[PDB]
Amino acid sequence: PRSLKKGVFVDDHLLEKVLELNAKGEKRLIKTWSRRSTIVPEMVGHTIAVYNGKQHVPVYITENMVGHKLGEFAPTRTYR
Amino acid sequence: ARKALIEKAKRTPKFKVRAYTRCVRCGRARSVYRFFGLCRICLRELAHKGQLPGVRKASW
Amino acid sequence: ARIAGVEIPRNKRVDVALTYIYGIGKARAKEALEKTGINPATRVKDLTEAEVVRLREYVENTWKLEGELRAEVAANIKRLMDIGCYRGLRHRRGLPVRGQRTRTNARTRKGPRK
Amino acid sequence: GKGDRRTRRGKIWRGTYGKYRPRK
Amino acid sequence: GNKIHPIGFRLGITRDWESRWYAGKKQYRHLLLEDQRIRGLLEKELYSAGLARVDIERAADNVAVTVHVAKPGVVIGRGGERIRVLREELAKLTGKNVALNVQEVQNPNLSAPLVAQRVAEQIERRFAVRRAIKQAVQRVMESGAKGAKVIVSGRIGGAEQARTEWAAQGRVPLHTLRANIDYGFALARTTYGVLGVKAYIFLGEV
Amino acid sequence: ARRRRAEVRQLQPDLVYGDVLVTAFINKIMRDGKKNLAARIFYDACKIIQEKTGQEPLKVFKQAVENVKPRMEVRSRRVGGANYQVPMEVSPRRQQSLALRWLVQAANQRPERRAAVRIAHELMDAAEGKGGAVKKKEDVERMAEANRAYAHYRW
Amino acid sequence: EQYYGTGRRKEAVARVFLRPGNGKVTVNGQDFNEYFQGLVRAVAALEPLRAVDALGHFDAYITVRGGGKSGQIDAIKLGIARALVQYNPDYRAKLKPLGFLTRDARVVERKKYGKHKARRAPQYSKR
Amino acid sequence: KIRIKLRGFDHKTLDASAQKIVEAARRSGAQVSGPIPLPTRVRRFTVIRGPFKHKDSREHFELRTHNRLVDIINPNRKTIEQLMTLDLPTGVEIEIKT
RNA sequence: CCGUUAGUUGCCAGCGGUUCGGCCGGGCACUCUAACGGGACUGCCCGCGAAAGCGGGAGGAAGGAGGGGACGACGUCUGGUCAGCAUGGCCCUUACGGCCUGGGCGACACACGUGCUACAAUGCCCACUACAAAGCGAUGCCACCCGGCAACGGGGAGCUAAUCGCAAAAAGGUGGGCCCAGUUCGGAUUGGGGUCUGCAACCCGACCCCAUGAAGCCGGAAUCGCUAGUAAUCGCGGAUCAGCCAUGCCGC
Repeated sequence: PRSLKKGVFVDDHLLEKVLELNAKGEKRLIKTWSRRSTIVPEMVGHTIAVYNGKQHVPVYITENMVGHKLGEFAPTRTYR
Repeated sequence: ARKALIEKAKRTPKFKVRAYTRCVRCGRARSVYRFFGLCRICLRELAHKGQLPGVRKASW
Repeated sequence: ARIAGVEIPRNKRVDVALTYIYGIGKARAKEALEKTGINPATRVKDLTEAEVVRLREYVENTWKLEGELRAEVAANIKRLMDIGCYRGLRHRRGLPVRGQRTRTNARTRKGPRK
Repeated sequence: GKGDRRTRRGKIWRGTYGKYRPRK
Repeated sequence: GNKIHPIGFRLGITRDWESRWYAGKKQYRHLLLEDQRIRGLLEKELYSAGLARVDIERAADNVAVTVHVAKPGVVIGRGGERIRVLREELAKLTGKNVALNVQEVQNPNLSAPLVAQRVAEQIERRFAVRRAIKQAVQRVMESGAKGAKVIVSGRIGGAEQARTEWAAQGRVPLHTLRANIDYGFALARTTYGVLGVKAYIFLGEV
Repeated sequence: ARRRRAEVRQLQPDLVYGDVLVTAFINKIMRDGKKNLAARIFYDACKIIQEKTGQEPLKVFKQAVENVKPRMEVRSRRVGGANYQVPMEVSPRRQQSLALRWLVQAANQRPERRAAVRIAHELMDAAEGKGGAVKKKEDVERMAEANRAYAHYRW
Repeated sequence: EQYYGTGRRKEAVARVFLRPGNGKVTVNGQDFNEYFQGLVRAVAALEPLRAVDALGHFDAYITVRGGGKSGQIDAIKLGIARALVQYNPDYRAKLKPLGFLTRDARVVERKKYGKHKARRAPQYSKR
Repeated sequence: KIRIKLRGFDHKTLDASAQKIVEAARRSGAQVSGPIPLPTRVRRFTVIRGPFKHKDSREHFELRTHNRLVDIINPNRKTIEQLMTLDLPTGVEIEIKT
């Protein structure tokens, strides 16, 4: 767990922030933007704002679901 | 006359992801191939005139 | 030959056998017919245990499929369905996970016309 | 069919070789 | 509401590629690009002596540039001043200067475009536009021609309600792809907006 | 045809029997063009002929033909405030073309699991007097004509 | 001692060349029904031989290829015939009838404003 | 031995070019090597004629390259000036190699 | 349809070398190919006819205006044309205008539109076999061998582009698997592997492979396309293009 990918790739755009900041711990949601990522390792258990198109909902990630193409962790429509 | 967007050339791809195609004549970034770099129209029409080198009408 | 889900292969080669089992058939019959080592030409009606046991055995730990296919399919689909992921999102309702577009055309999962 | 994707018809259409047609 | 372009009608027949040159892949485009910067700032500054056409030729790195008018005076300038700020300024758009090639024609009656810019501007000044095409045509073919077929479109020099008008003398088979003819249209200043004009003089052909 | 017949285009005989009937028929078997497999089944079937039945393919083709080719049938006329069902002499040209098709089709109907099998099956049965195709024929036939009184109306 | 006959049509080129010999045919390589695999197509490049008989006294060499099997086969046929032209340049009542005359002029013409099959305009619906 | 390519637009430019070069360099080279054409290459393009929505108003035309590969044998000095400075067309260009 | 010019493509119609792939030389006529003019003007023989011209026949590359292209005349429709460009006027402005971070125009109980693939054995499955075509490829098509269940990853050669990179054209051919079930069909959707343009690809991508494999066994009242190389069917490329939902459009 979570590696799999290594290092916890995040398309730099989200990787740079993920790293080092992972130092003083968290503070949560860092309103992510290029979810083109393939979330990974350390990304296990944190909060970031997933641009659902017009909003920055706050997402919290967990173990076995961390590393996967960022996008699909924040919905983007609204039917029924 | 869409002046405010004649930024297409400052390129600043700033992540290749943005610099975008276009028609040199009638702007229109819609259908703007290359060798011509025109809107199917600015294009085809000025061609029509013909002051657009050699290229000639089709037949067959 | 009685294997896992009693997927007995009739007048068909080995490959044509497994394909008759859970998550088997195309692509699956090839791998099975290769290991078990048998002429895909065989009609399947005399698979001597002496040879069936060989492929039948190794076809347990690393193969399932059978009363296990759901595992990697049920367990692997339980995670994404528990996290704010996306892979399971498309399934968070009844549309098409793979694609697709929604709104119009997608009864394949949604259900029947309404 | 062309959507069988995997085998024959499949790659025939995909325009893809691979596990069902060497690159020649 | 269709009918093909009076030049396309011409192509490999009567009249061809004003800007005469070649190039090929990865370059012809921009090549012509600068060409329009040309013809544009061109006709722009010198619509002055009522130019009439521009043939920018390229058989090599230079850019011919034989533009045509029938107004030589203000054209070359009292002595040759004009052709100076002109051909010089040239470099400004892509260097590779060119010999400022001045071509004047023989009679603005064979010159449909020109006559159009004409009766057009007239309508600017504000007056009997139907008369305008009637006679304009009249003479335009008259002083030798094989037909003057003219038309004017949009905002009939008046009426809140726009309209069309036309008239012709002789022959003008715009059809017969091979008709060798001269076609022109003029912009339409009048505060009506855009109310375009067109006229076609048949240039024999037999 | 806006006024002119617009002729019955002619086919170059068989590439296995130098025969017009052959060719037309194989086209009928045919599909997607596949002149190949078309003529193919044509043949394998012929194999049924020679094999399953001593008697020759020539004679069987011909007999089946004589059997399925129609004769007298009906269409109606909307001439007098009405359309009555009137019969007429089912012209040769057609008789052929369609008793032809017909056959091919009913053949399609047949059982077996192999096309040559079908062709055989029917063609033979037809030549004889036993089957879907030609039987359907008799049907169109006698069926047609019931509207006898109407016939005298002329088609 | 030599008679050339060219036959081509619809982008398939079958250049047939015959010379005193027997009954062999080099289809730019192999022989007749060798190249015309189970092809009832074989018989196509020999009718111009049936013309005035004998399919065993002449050596058959052909440069044929292009479009594909059939087209090229037939092309081959008309060609052989022309070879016949060369040989007996006084064969009307044989080379014309079951004879020949020009290519064919009938190749999948063109698609234009859509409808692909140059006729196949998109079908309607239900209004 | 010299190879050449005059790739042109006009179907008279390649003519004036190959003509002057093969006939004039016919008092110099090996008399030249016939302006071998080349399957004039074609590039087609179609576009909507009725501006905006009209999957039917279009039509098309094309741009292409006609090719003339003149060529002269026997690098016999003199040749270099029966073409290299005795040329006359305009719608192509002097491509020389060996 | 034919001769005219010419031959780095193509001939050998006649060899010689043959490394026998047309590899080398050689021959320009034949197939090739741009280019040139000639080729039914109802002109001639037979019908009919005051006439135009249709009808019969030979000649042949073919008429019956050769099959295929472009050409759509006068107006209709106040049709379409806000954001194609142009435009008269109108409104507008710390903003109905500018840039940026995300969403979104791909939200669904539903209806209709145009196409995809499908129920199969005159087929599917596998292996081996036999041939276009008009286009396309520079910082690009991408040679063979190395990593290769696979997507792809590398070395890496070519051209400089009728000779070099794209390309494996498929249905056709021969045997082989299956013998008619929801099947090897079908491949949804959810079963897996990877390839890749792109940062990033949740939403909002293409692909290979792993598991899963649903509906359907030609579809109501009804409604469509198409005079012959055409109908049908099978394929190749093309601009938009670092990836692309292209099953759409175009050309063959």
